[PDB]
Amino acid sequence: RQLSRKASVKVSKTWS
Amino acid sequence: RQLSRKASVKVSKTWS
Amino acid sequence: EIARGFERGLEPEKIIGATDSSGDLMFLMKWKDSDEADLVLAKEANVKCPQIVIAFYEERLTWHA
Amino acid sequence: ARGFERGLEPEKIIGATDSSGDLMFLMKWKDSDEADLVLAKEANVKCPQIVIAFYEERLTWHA
Amino acid sequence: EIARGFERGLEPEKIIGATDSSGDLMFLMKWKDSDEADLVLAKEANVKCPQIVIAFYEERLTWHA
Amino acid sequence: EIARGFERGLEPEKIIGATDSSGDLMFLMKWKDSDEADLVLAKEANVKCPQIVIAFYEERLTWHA
Ligand SMILES: *C(=O)c1ccc2c(c1)C(=O)OC21c2ccc(O)cc2Oc2cc(O)ccc21
Ligand SMILES: *C(=O)c1ccc2c(c1)C(=O)OC21c2ccc(O)cc2Oc2cc(O)ccc21
Repeated sequence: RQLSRKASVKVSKTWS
Repeated sequence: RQLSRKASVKVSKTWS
Repeated sequence: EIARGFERGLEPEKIIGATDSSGDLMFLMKWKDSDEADLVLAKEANVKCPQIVIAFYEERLTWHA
Repeated sequence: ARGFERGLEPEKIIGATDSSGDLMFLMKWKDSDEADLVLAKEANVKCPQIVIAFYEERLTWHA
Repeated sequence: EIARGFERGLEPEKIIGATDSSGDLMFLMKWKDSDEADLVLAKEANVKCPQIVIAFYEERLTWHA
Repeated sequence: EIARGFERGLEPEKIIGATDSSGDLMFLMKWKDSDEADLVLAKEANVKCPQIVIAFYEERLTWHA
């Protein structure tokens, strides 16, 4: 029930 | 019609 | 409209798919001794054929890390 | 004197595991705070609506 | 015939949620001076309101190792 | 010595990573028909090539477990 659930953009610190 | 896809129930043992 | 869903009065055989695209969860229900499947509201299927829904989910178990 | 045998009304399932060799639910019971495990097949028969509630939330569609 | 969507023709304010449960990713788009929010295909919002999409992502970004 | 950055005048191909390290957000931009990638300010990439920016964030959107 992913809507109504906060979404994250997962970004790497080292590389891509 | 497109929602006719995999349909998995996600279950984890991370408790215990 | 005229002849849809559970009203067709057949006994449900198995759930062949599911979708929440409307806004409520629905199962694509295949019925016994028919070969055109239609949609039912999950709330209804949960109360009317509880073992079919439990059986539907049981096949689809996945394990997360 | 454990398990489903205590005769409490089940409240909700909080996790599941088959590592015992059978599918098991962690059942929280109404008006008790010691939760224990139940056999999945038994829960299906005794509290199908609790099981549905547990599975229903975890539904996803994969590629 | 009631076809509310990106076609509702109102101006977008911000993206308030997102879901890809159907095979395609969709944003729950909030419109200006309306309180009916609906889904739009992401590929359209990417092309029609690119800064609204980018604004949604920049808030919500996190770092993994 | 300013002879580098967006001034390199190449067409942006894709974003390789991002960092809050200099205190401001920057994308490591790979340029088309070259394999020397350098850093670009985020606020410029949003305005100059928003489709490259959006593609980078989109590939990384999640709801977890
Ligand atoms: C929405 O219906 C839904 C269903 C299942 C899961 C989510 C949303 C979610 O974000 O977490 C999921 C979940 C729930 C319970 C559990 O025990 C494990 C998981 O694992 C999981 C894994 C992935 O990749 C996505 C979602 C979920
Ligand atoms: C494909 O599986 C599929 C599933 C659900 C729906 C469609 C395609 C579609 O365009 O109509 C959806 C649907 C189906 C049954 C029903 O009773 C209602 C709806 O409502 C609906 C609403 C929106 O916004 C999109 C899709 C569907």
